[PDB]
Amino acid sequence: GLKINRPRRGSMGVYPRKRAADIVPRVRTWPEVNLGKPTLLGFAAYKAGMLHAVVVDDRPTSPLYGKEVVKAVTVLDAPPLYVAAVRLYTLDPTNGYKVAVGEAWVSEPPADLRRVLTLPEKFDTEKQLKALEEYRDVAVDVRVLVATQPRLSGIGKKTPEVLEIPVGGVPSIDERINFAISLLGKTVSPKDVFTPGQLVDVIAVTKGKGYQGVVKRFGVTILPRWHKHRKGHRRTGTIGPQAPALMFTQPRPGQMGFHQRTEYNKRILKIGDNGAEITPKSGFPHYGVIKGPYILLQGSVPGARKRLVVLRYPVRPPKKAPPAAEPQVVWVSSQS
RNA sequence: CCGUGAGGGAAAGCUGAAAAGAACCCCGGAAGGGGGGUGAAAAGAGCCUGAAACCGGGCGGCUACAGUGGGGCAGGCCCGAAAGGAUGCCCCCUCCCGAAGGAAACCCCGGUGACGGGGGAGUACGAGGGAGGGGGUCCAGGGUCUGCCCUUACGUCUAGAAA
RNA sequence: GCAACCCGCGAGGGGCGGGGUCUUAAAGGGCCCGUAGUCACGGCCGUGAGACCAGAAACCGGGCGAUCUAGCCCUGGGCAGGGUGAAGCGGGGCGAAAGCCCCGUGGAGGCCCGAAGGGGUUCUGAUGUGCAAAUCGUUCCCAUGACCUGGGGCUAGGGGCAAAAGACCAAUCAAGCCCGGUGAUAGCUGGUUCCCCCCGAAGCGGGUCUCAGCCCGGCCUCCCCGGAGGCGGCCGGCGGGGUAGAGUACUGAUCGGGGCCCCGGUCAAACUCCGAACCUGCCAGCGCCGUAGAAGGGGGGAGGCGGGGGCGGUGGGGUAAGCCUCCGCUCCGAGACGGGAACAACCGAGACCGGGGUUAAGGCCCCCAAGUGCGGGCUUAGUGUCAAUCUAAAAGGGCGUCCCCCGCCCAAGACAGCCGAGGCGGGGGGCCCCGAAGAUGUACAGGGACUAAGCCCGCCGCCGAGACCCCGGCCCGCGGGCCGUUGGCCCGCGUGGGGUAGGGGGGCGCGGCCGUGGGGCAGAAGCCGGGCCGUGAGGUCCGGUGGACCCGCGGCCGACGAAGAUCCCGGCGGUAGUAGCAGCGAAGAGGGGUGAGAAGCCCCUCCGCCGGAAAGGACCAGGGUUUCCUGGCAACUUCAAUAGGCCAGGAGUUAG
RNA sequence: CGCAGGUCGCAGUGGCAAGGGGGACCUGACUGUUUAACAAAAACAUAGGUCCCCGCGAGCCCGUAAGGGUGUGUACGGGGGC
RNA sequence: CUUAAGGUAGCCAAAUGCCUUGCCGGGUAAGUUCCGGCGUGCAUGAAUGGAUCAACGAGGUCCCCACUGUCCCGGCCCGGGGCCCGGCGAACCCACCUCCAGGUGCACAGUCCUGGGACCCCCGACGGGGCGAGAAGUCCCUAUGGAGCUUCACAGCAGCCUG
RNA sequence: GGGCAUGACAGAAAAGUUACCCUAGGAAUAACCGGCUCGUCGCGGGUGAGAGUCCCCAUCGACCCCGCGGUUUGGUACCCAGACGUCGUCUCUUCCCAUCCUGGCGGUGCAGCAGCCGCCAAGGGUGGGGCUGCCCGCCCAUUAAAGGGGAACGUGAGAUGGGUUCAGACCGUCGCGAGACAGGUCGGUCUCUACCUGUCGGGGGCGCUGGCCGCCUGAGGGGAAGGUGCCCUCAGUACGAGAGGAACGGGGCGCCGCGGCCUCUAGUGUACCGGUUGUCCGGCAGGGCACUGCCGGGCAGCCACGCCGUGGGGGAUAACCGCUGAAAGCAUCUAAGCGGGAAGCCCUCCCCGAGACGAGGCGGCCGUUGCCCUGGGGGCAACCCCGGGGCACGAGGGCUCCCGUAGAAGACGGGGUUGAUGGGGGGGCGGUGUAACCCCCGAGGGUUUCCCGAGGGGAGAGCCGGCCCCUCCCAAUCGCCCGAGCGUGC
Ligand SMILES: [Mg+2]
Ligand SMILES: [Mg+2]
Ligand SMILES: [Mg+2]
Ligand SMILES: [Mg+2]
Ligand SMILES: [Mg+2]
Ligand SMILES: [Mg+2]
Ligand SMILES: [Mg+2]
Ligand SMILES: [Mg+2]
Ligand SMILES: [Mg+2]
Ligand SMILES: [Mg+2]
Ligand SMILES: [Mg+2]
Ligand SMILES: [Mg+2]
Ligand SMILES: [Mg+2]
Ligand SMILES: [Mg+2]
Ligand SMILES: [Mg+2]
Ligand SMILES: [Mg+2]
Ligand SMILES: [Mg+2]
Ligand SMILES: [Mg+2]
Ligand SMILES: [Mg+2]
Ligand SMILES: [Mg+2]
Ligand SMILES: [Mg+2]
Ligand SMILES: [Mg+2]
Ligand SMILES: [Mg+2]
Ligand SMILES: [Mg+2]
Ligand SMILES: [Mg+2]
Ligand SMILES: [Mg+2]
Ligand SMILES: [Mg+2]
Ligand SMILES: [Mg+2]
Ligand SMILES: [Mg+2]
Ligand SMILES: [Mg+2]
Ligand SMILES: [Mg+2]
Ligand SMILES: [Mg+2]
Ligand SMILES: [Mg+2]
Ligand SMILES: [Mg+2]
Ligand SMILES: [Mg+2]
Ligand SMILES: [Mg+2]
Ligand SMILES: [Mg+2]
Ligand SMILES: [Mg+2]
Ligand SMILES: [Mg+2]
Ligand SMILES: [Mg+2]
Ligand SMILES: [Mg+2]
Ligand SMILES: [Mg+2]
Ligand SMILES: [Mg+2]
Ligand SMILES: [Mg+2]
Ligand SMILES: [Mg+2]
Ligand SMILES: [Mg+2]
Ligand SMILES: [Mg+2]
Ligand SMILES: [Mg+2]
Ligand SMILES: [Mg+2]
Ligand SMILES: [Mg+2]
Ligand SMILES: [Mg+2]
Ligand SMILES: [Mg+2]
Ligand SMILES: [Mg+2]
Ligand SMILES: [Mg+2]
Ligand SMILES: [Mg+2]
Ligand SMILES: [Mg+2]
Ligand SMILES: [Mg+2]
Ligand SMILES: [Mg+2]
Ligand SMILES: [Mg+2]
Ligand SMILES: [Mg+2]
Ligand SMILES: [Mg+2]
Ligand SMILES: [Mg+2]
Ligand SMILES: [Mg+2]
Ligand SMILES: [Mg+2]
Ligand SMILES: [Mg+2]
Ligand SMILES: [Mg+2]
Ligand SMILES: [Mg+2]
Ligand SMILES: [Mg+2]
Ligand SMILES: [Mg+2]
Ligand SMILES: [Mg+2]
Ligand SMILES: [Mg+2]
Ligand SMILES: [Mg+2]
Ligand SMILES: [Mg+2]
Ligand SMILES: [Mg+2]
Ligand SMILES: [Mg+2]
Ligand SMILES: [Mg+2]
Ligand SMILES: [Mg+2]
Ligand SMILES: [Mg+2]
Ligand SMILES: [Mg+2]
Ligand SMILES: [Mg+2]
Ligand SMILES: [Mg+2]
Ligand SMILES: [Mg+2]
Ligand SMILES: [Mg+2]
Ligand SMILES: [Mg+2]
Ligand SMILES: [Mg+2]
Ligand SMILES: [Mg+2]
Ligand SMILES: [Mg+2]
Ligand SMILES: [Mg+2]
Ligand SMILES: [Mg+2]
Ligand SMILES: [Mg+2]
Ligand SMILES: [Mg+2]
Ligand SMILES: [Mg+2]
Ligand SMILES: [Mg+2]
Ligand SMILES: [Mg+2]
Ligand SMILES: [Mg+2]
Ligand SMILES: [Mg+2]
Repeated sequence: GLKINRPRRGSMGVYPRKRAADIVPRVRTWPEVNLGKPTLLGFAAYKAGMLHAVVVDDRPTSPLYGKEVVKAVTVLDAPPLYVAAVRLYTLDPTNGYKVAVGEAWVSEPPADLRRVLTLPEKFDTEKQLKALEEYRDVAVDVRVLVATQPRLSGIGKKTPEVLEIPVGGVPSIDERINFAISLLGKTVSPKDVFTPGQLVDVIAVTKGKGYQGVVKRFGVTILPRWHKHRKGHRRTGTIGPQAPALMFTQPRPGQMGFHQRTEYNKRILKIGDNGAEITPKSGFPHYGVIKGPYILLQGSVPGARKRLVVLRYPVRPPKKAPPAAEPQVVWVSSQS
């Protein structure tokens, strides 16, 4: 094998490293959470920028407990989501696949939805709800179809993004259906979904970097004593043994970035109502200003500075939950 | 024409009987193109005939869920004027003869049984060879494609070649 | 003589005898004798000649070369700047003398640093279908001298020249180049061109400066002579033999017992009292072949003189080998086809063409034609899945499980801890388990999968080749017959029909000639496509194109047939609208004019590069009109063009 | 060429231009020469040392020969080795 | 004693020591190299030159200081290639042209067997495979093949000496 | 007729050397790799003399014997001489298990701490240096441990080129000699524009049973996405005569790997600002060139030396440990049944994903139509059917346009007047460092103290932004296209 042991260069768990099929993250997994009341299990927001904050450490066993520590934070611009439709799911008896059985739309969808959808002038919502009720007894899951409101964000674009977010919180399917139907035509604000201090998972398409070489793409070494090597140094030496031929595990140049990634256990530090208190006087570089609600996340988030980011309840939460009390954010670097 | 030199050294034939060598009109910057002329024939000065490779266009067949070339059988689409048959070919029916070979239903005897034996029966049938009747329209041949079956480029030394 | 066959004569053939001659004292022996040659035409082969075609490195003859390079000679040119500081010469200081010390002056050196110039170290940099058949960048070495450089001159091939590397002597040097000897030779390598039909090998023995060659035999083929016997099989009569086994008796080896002997035991390629199977000699018979020609003999031509697989000789050797070296049958080579998953030589089996039928090996759950066929038993490990090539397994352990045999106990007081019926041990067999570990991809050995669709003992039917049977067609060998015949046709018979090298027999095509008969401007040859005929080489016809020659038949002759030779010459592709048109320290822009057309030609403005020069001034050799003017753009310039060292037309070089 | 004073920068040989230095061993004394096109060297040469053939009509070498080189020279010389 | 003598002065695990990374010191955290010693030295030694390094070195080597993108360990930037457009417009190579696995076979298959896959076409990149391309293998052997060189080979010819 | 001789004996008269080498050929024949073989090499098993205080088998294993692997070396000569690039290293990927650590279990001559031995197990780890051309090996400091093998001795059309193994040269030795040595030593060209395939990423189309939009599903595919240490407590406790000295559980944090991100810090930053050298533009100011002239600072962007995330569980199992339990009145983990049991396998988790041809589900939008020109046929009286073309209707889509969450080309995303998409203008925030003008100070000198003078101070900064906001002032225009519609059968 190798002359000297060392781990392989880069992961093959993200193979193939192709461009994401869609700029909007498509979430595969939604957790089962018992909150005691029905609620959406996720939210969507626009990444605005990064700052750093002075946060009091509230972990009693932590060596920094009670101290003020500086943490890098990510600001999300989070205008309310507009609920456009409710969809019901059952299980196909032939194979156990989850299958949509129907959906009910708001009668008068907003004009901006017409930029992406082929809609009638009016939906007859009552008939659709009536038809939906026939499938109540075979329902296993209920999701709402939400549209973003980018006009209320700092981006200012008009074309919205549309995605499904399930309703959870209680084990009873019927109450989830009743709660989802009550949301038809209404908006959902981040405070309706999350509470400050809780953990969330974040899913987004990462920043694009175009075609990149094998050194940057996989972390292969530049050939040591770089000047010695004819035909270049930013490369692998060989591209394989004699057999098997080029395998799919061989590092090769290609697209780097613009992939969908999921990161876990990011703490929500603050959910604000008015973004003027967090927007720097210069504005967020390459983004703009935040005028409505915002989410302050501890740490970094995948994606470029205008990407739509999906937050969900965690699917791998740690054994010990964070403290119930809201974290104490003393100061943020965008302030005086 | 090549080598300082001694020396070395190619390729390259054909308008038409006659120039009758293309007047004249339109277009083009021009080479030239279209129309219109000459001649038995463009044979048009890049000049007899004008093959193949090769490239363009048209036509026939195929073409994005199916692994390629060759052969046989069956079929689809297309061609099938002449030089081949059309007294053809194809289908049906009936009749006769028929090599090697050759059942079945059913009755009887045996075996646990797979099956064997006597009769039915050297029958029904059977390559092919003869005769007639009804119906149809091309048949042969060719291009290409599909299905099924078969199939390991050539030349060579070698004990041994798809190597 | 019915025939069978017997008898006589008996050319040719065979044997003797006789004769000529040589040798010898002679006998004996050698050669020769009772008839056929010679000349020609065609063919095959040998030897020479270039000798089927292509191919060396070489060697010799006579010439040509020192514009390159090596050396030397004659006559010209060049080397910024700086540093060090020899001999010699002054002054001062110390000092008793000698002398010593300091400072200066001076300007030596195959001295030092470093431009020009010369050289060529490193990056083992760039380039590596290059700018270039040796270059470029960078870093380097020398740079007043054994220094660098121009012109002229000398030394020439077995010779030169060499501060010597066998360097260099015109991109050529462990012996130049040109032409000639010369088509050098090659046991070696490559190539060697139409069809059908008949037969059909070999890699063995001997000799060889022989081992990649060749010759004489074996094996093939064709022809002729000859004339009745022959032998890959079997039975018998009469013989030969010394292997397997056996023995341990001769020659040897070797373990024990008993008193050099006796008894028991272990052995032998180079031991043998015995002794098979088996092979082999003669005779008789059988069987088959043979007068449609046995034995034997003569002549022509070979190929080949590298073999290989299976099985058998424990062959002999070797740890073993898809190993080396012998002996024998068969098969591949030179043999199609069915089965084996594939697969020259394992099994089956030998193929002219078409069709029908039946079997062989092997198979019958699906792939896949035919059985989810029949009875019994075993295995629980997916063990395994119908011989070999072919992908596997040992010593050993296991009552795991199925089974067989033996010994002992129990006569119901056995085994196990009164109860009541079987119990304990040994030996063996079947299947399976452990022993059992590998490298790209699944219980691999064809795949699916199967608890039988596995294994063992038996059984029934079916499928399945080109084999075997039958029908039709074709061809062949041999024999017979007919026909005025360098040939044609008919009949009969064949347990006739594969074939490389090679031998033998017949036909097709191409160019010409000698004859004969014809076609063609109402359309020859050629060319494109098509129909028909022939097993085939090929022939013939039709439609189109073309524009003047051509063909049938008989005979004769060749500069006579291509798919291939890193073949030759020409043309033309894919590659591909791809590489390159970057790198070496300059580059363009605006406006106007000309013009069919302008980023690029002409004019101005702006911007840049050289300036002890890849760039300004002069000029030798070499080049030879490239100079200048006018006009132009088919070609030429790595793009464009109205430009040009290009093209056309004209002109131009003045000397005491 | 020198002296005194003032003064700025991160940097005053400001760009350009322009030695890294020291210790030791092997080896050839040195400068020089070399495999044009894979070897620049410790190889060749070298000054110096030493030996040999030679008194010139010599020694050594070239030429078929006529003749020639060393030699317009002469042992403090010519030639030949190491 | 053996073909005469019998390695002297020196020098050394040497560019010369196989054994051998010899043994002991130095230097390193760690030293098969290097330096200093040691020496019956496989096989050192005197113009075949021995010992010997001042000066010199594009010679070969070890150590120290300084220094740094050599490295830890990679990042960003600049000019030209690159990529795209316009224009010009080749070559190498080429029997035909090839998805993967495990087999089989002249023993290392694109083409054979049994499997596993694949909608087709196009662009960029690379260099694992095509036993990739280049060059009738220089290695090695064979040939009753060469060339040049050597001498105690077989011969021969000059040159010199001698009658 | 006898003899004189060829012993290489079916009869030439015959020495070397080539690494300066050349030609013809040979896989008839060596060297590398491959094939066969496995003596050798490595690994496993049987046996049990003997050692182990007693005690064969905790640990060993004499004398012998049975095997496996293809990993050393050899044997052979089957393929390849019109050629498969010859050692090592670098880089990069994968596979094996006969397991060094990490997970599980057992034995011990296992008190504890350690150690030794066996079994399951290949998911992950197995590192940094010194010496030598190495490979191997020895050594140093660490470490959980610093395993071994295969892939044409993996990988030179990827590199490197130190050794080996060309031509030059030196030494020792051998040879009369030229020369030779697989003994040492110094020097000594690493060629190719990628045709096919593969791999990695990026596009166009056709299909999915009329066209389209949006949201989903999940067959299968990929994954190591995580691995592994340390400290405290337990506790100076258990154990132990002492010396010494654990563990489960609980708490905290790294190292290596993977995936993101740019707030901080660091790098860069030929946008930008300033200083300054030489020269040129007459001087000042401003500027060219010195290939950013050099130097300092530096926004955005990119980036690591920076920051963030990176888990437990469930199921069936392996080695095995047990329950009940007969065969076999007892006993027995096993024969039926049952319980427990690994970093391994599967799922959970992350990525790709309907070309998943059984081409899927859901909701919605659209089409399911007409007219014109022309050719043919039927009966001709309209008419109807068929061929070709054109136009209209029509959801949706594209080009053109302004751009950037994107980007080699394509693609993707945003905007397009019902509009803040780029620019301009104003404002915010930021870089540099304080322009011009004016006033004061200035070492000293002179037309004497109204001039020169490097420079210092004040007020004012000045220049600039590939960032944010606001504002229609300019430009997102004019336009060019694609598009289902119909039959037939099962
Ligand atoms: Mg290099
Ligand atoms: Mg013509
Ligand atoms: Mg016809
Ligand atoms: Mg007719
Ligand atoms: Mg051969
Ligand atoms: Mg062979
Ligand atoms: Mg062949
Ligand atoms: Mg001859
Ligand atoms: Mg000769
Ligand atoms: Mg001569
Ligand atoms: Mg000259
Ligand atoms: Mg000098
Ligand atoms: Mg070099
Ligand atoms: Mg180079
Ligand atoms: Mg190149
Ligand atoms: Mg100098
Ligand atoms: Mg030499
Ligand atoms: Mg010569
Ligand atoms: Mg010669
Ligand atoms: Mg010649
Ligand atoms: Mg025959
Ligand atoms: Mg041969
Ligand atoms: Mg007999
Ligand atoms: Mg015997
Ligand atoms: Mg015996
Ligand atoms: Mg015998
Ligand atoms: Mg032989
Ligand atoms: Mg044999
Ligand atoms: Mg042969
Ligand atoms: Mg077969
Ligand atoms: Mg069947
Ligand atoms: Mg055995
Ligand atoms: Mg098995
Ligand atoms: Mg025959
Ligand atoms: Mg004739
Ligand atoms: Mg041929
Ligand atoms: Mg040609
Ligand atoms: Mg071409
Ligand atoms: Mg290019
Ligand atoms: Mg310059
Ligand atoms: Mg230019
Ligand atoms: Mg200048
Ligand atoms: Mg100058
Ligand atoms: Mg000049
Ligand atoms: Mg001129
Ligand atoms: Mg002119
Ligand atoms: Mg001219
Ligand atoms: Mg400089
Ligand atoms: Mg020297
Ligand atoms: Mg050279
Ligand atoms: Mg050199
Ligand atoms: Mg010397
Ligand atoms: Mg001396
Ligand atoms: Mg001497
Ligand atoms: Mg001594
Ligand atoms: Mg010395
Ligand atoms: Mg010594
Ligand atoms: Mg040394
Ligand atoms: Mg000596
Ligand atoms: Mg010496
Ligand atoms: Mg000596
Ligand atoms: Mg000396
Ligand atoms: Mg020198
Ligand atoms: Mg182009
Ligand atoms: Mg095989
Ligand atoms: Mg191939
Ligand atoms: Mg490409
Ligand atoms: Mg050859
Ligand atoms: Mg050769
Ligand atoms: Mg010979
Ligand atoms: Mg002999
Ligand atoms: Mg190889
Ligand atoms: Mg070998
Ligand atoms: Mg062994
Ligand atoms: Mg034991
Ligand atoms: Mg081996
Ligand atoms: Mg061989
Ligand atoms: Mg081979
Ligand atoms: Mg080859
Ligand atoms: Mg290769
Ligand atoms: Mg090659
Ligand atoms: Mg194991
Ligand atoms: Mg290798
Ligand atoms: Mg290479
Ligand atoms: Mg390679
Ligand atoms: Mg080297
Ligand atoms: Mg070397
Ligand atoms: Mg060498
Ligand atoms: Mg000697
Ligand atoms: Mg390349
Ligand atoms: Mg998976
Ligand atoms: Mg990272
Ligand atoms: Mg900077
Ligand atoms: Mg100024
Ligand atoms: Mg200037
Ligand atoms: Mg500049």
